[PDB]
Amino acid sequence: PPATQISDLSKRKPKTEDFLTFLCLRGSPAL
Amino acid sequence: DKEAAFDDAVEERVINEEYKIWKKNTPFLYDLVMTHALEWPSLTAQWLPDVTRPEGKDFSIHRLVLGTHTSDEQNHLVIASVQLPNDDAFGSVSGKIEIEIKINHEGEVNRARYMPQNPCIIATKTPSSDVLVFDYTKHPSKPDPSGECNPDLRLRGHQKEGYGLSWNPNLSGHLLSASDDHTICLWDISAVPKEGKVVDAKTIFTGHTAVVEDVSWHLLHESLFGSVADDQKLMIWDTRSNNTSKPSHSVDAHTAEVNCLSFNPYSEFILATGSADKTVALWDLRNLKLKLHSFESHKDEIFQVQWSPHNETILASSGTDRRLNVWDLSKIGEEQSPEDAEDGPPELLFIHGGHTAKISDFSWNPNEPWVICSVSEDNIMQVWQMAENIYN
Amino acid sequence: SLPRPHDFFDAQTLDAIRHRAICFNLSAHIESLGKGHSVVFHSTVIAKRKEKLLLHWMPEDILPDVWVNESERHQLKTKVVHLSKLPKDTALLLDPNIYRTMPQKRLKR
Amino acid sequence: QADHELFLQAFEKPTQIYRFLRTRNLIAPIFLHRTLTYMSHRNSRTNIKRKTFKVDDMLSKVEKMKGEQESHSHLQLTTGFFHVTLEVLLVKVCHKKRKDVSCPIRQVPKKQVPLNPAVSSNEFEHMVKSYSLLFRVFVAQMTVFDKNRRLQLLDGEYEVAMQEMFSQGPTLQFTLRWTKLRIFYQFLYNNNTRQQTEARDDLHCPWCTLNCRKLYSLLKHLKLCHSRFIFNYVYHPKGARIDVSINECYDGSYAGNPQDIHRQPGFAFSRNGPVKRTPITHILVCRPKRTKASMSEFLTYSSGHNRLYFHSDTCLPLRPQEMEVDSEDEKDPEWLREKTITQIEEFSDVNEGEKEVMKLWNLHVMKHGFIADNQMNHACMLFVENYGQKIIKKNLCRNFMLHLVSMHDFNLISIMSIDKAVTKLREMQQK
Repeated sequence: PPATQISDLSKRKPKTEDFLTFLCLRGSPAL
Repeated sequence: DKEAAFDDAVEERVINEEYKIWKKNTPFLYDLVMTHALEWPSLTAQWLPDVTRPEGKDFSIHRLVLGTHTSDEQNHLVIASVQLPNDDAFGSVSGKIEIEIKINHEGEVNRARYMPQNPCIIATKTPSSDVLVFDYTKHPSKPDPSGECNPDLRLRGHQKEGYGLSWNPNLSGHLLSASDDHTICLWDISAVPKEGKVVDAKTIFTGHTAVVEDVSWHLLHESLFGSVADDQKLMIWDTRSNNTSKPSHSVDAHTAEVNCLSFNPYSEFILATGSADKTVALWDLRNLKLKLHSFESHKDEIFQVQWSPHNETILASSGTDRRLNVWDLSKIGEEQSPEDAEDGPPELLFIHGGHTAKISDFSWNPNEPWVICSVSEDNIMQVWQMAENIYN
Repeated sequence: SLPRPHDFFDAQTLDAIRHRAICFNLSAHIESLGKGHSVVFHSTVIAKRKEKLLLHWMPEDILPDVWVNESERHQLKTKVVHLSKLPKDTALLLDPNIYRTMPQKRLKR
Repeated sequence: QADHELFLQAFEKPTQIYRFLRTRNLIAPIFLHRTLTYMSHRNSRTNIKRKTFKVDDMLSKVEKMKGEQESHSHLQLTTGFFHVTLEVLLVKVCHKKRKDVSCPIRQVPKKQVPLNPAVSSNEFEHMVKSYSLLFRVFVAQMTVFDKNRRLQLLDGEYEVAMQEMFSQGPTLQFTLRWTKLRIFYQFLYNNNTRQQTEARDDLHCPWCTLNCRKLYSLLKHLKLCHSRFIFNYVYHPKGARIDVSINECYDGSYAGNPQDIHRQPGFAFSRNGPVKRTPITHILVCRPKRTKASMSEFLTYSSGHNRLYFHSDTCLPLRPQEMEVDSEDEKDPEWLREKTITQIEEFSDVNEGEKEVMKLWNLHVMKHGFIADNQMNHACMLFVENYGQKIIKKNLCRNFMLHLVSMHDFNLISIMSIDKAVTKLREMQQK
């Protein structure tokens, strides 16, 4: 389960306080 | 406000992106899609009935009566020729939307409704209080670099600018116009003395308190015609009523300002009225009070509604929303899949989104089944045909 | 190669869109709780109908307040509604650029 | 590293644009996706357009009017507030006309409520969209009818809470009554930084959140609608692997009037009034084949001016009004005339009047561009038709005669031509 495309997009367009944390707050950059 | 300007800029960027996306999907949405950028924006469009089919050629030639909207230059009454691919196959045939005639016109043309019993005579609505009934055959092909030449007819019965222009089909001539002076004036024309300089109003109608946005004749009876105004009251006037103030019917028919109106070519009772309430509502002349299904998918004013002449259950609407929506009246109330419900109402059949500005006017070509010419304020004229798969 | 066509969006419009998206994701939870296609509104009891309860949802001026019983209120304290089914009259308030009449101006018709 | 940041930004720009477009299109669609041929999975309903529309009135009358059910039907109001006289006003919000920006509200109305211990008329009747009641003590607003005229404000005990400027805050109590297919996305930038994902909802557009029930439909939707990327299907042993990269070309510049692409801020994209533009004709769809759907697919014409032109001299945008004339390239550029004058006047072995007549002749020749010997004859006459007054004022008539003699000695012109030119010069002095 290498993340999800919708989750990656939501980690792409917002990258601020309203980032929903979760796996996006985890090691999303650099795989 | 500065916020309004920023929102307008963002909306311009979004409109450009949406147009690019639509043009990417144009092959999969239309069978014919021809976009022409007119030199001057046009506020009117009406295909001429005459069609020429050259033998041995893969196309056909139709005539479009376009107006002109110049900032300060000399306005014209353009008549152009459009080449359509006919039935099979064109790749490159040089000029396809070239003009044919150009008659000088004082002020921008608001309407270009040709006389049906004689397509030679074409009327026009000027920003002034007088309407001019041109004759493009009589006038020179090239424009004379002078003032607005004698239009062979100049009817003056209004007090301010107008937008409605209806030609009686059942009676030759009989150009009825409704203006912002809350008056719908009717000019007999036709059987009038020659040497046309001024034509007084045969009868003037004052029954709409607000500015009458548009007016149309009944397509079967010569003594009936509907008028719609900004007071949210669509009235069906009956001539020879011994009274020019009280309409035969005075249905409110809407809440906001009601702009356009068009009778059904086939049915003798069905008429549609688009309004500023973002609603195009069908109507039946059999019972005025009751309202039929109200097509509701626009996000702005509905400036023009025109029934298809090749179908009795097809109607198209357009306006400030910059979208041209085609409605199938026989599809009203059909059960839809959740995806179909998400896309839109079952009544709605097609949404044309190739315009980056308000559609000034649109019209169907009588000589072709499902092709529409729509002109926007962006000085863009588009002759487009909906894809065959949409309507079987 | 072919020249770069100078993308029209640029950065200012992109910055405004990013701000609007951040506000939308913080308000309606479209990305997280809306499954990417819905607005997750949270209701709040305002009045009690002792004859139901009137509830107003967190994004104001989007959906009208409705009367729900106490069990119904507990069941539907939070409502998720798809953007397609949003009321067309007030759906435009979710973003300034959801639909803006480009020629506001004047004159015209 | 900075490579990942660059990749994130380069993918975030189109991703943000398409996410905003997704949040916008579901309420304001560019087109019906059910009308797209590649999206034929939707619109799950055939064409039964064979029934006349003249019976719609009867059908609607039987369905609605014949089986009409009363939606509803004075109002009775009364308990106490919690935390003082309060005002109860009936607000009627009117329909949004074109003139009005927002929906107008007319407030048609006091009672001495206890400091934290009414019979209404038939004002309802439809210019007003809905009827609402506003209470101010400390404010509270409640609607009595919905959009469909739904009967709100139920009769009975009502503890309508109030917002400062039931609930824990200041609340008011009142009595109301009457009277499988796993899809993998491998984002690639510069072929060195890759992010491999997998769609949470299979056969769903990651950007548009659109339900493309078929893999071919989804791939075509990605390639068409989200054109800012390039989607190279590569297939997967389990499902489908759709590699995604940023579309390098993506010609997505301004598509409107080319003039606006260079106007000063405050006038670009003004849309305030009509603007002239050069005519152009485009054909996008003429007669498409409409071939059968197949995955093998994943292995224009314009007439007229279709750009913005610029002046060769100033490199400034060329307006459509300045197009039909002003070719801006003429025989004698001003710099050439100035250089000729300077070169003539820069000679050492020449008289002042000789230099003046030489410069006048050169300027005249450049202005008229004689290339033929015989025309030279008439050229001399043209000289006295344009430079005769200037030569006379300069008092270089003798030098002009000397130049004519030299030119005749160089062939072209003639003795008769010399006499005619001199006589024409004399007539100028007598005048």
